[PDB]
Amino acid sequence: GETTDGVYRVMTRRLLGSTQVGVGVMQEGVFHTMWHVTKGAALRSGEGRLDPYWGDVKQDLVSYCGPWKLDAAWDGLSEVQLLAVPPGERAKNIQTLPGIFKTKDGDIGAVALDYPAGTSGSPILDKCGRVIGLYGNGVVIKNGSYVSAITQGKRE
Amino acid sequence: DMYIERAGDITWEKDAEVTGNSPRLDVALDESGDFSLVE
Ligand SMILES: CCn1cnc2ccccc21
Repeated sequence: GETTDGVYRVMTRRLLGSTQVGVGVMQEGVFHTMWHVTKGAALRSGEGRLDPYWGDVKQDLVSYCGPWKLDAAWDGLSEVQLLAVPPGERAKNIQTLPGIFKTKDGDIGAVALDYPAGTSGSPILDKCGRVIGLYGNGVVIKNGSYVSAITQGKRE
Repeated sequence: DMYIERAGDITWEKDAEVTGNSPRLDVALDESGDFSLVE
């Protein structure tokens, strides 16, 4: 199937018509997405099959064909871009200054942008075009707005 | 049966639309990977 680096939609034909359940990143031959998008199922790419290789429900991440390859991190100061891929709509870059999720185990950058659930797995990038995490695991705050963590895995 | 379809390159775009605020929130992450607000 298609192994070219880039951002991809994750589709299913199990529901009505063809439905976009999420998004992912192909980098160095490995497909990266959030666990809640695929639930760890195998994926098809044309006539080819992508099998899960690593995953973790708590991190809400999964990699296919190989180990997690994305290791860039938000520098804690600069604006970033969400490369949003919404269902049925063209990929679009949105620039924003992240906020912060403060936890008992440390602080994480967060992006206050609200897209449909099927946009989960869209990449967040730095000024060098490096993926610093994936969008789509977050919280609903006081005024009812959605804020996503910038979720990044560990490159072994 | 899930399948993937290419949607684009991963590149920073100059003069992209700039929006979104930057909230600082106290959150908790449970064993199921769900975030919740801590008050
Ligand atoms: C409140 C749920 N929600 C809203 N927008 C989303 C985008 C990705 C994942 C979940 C989302």
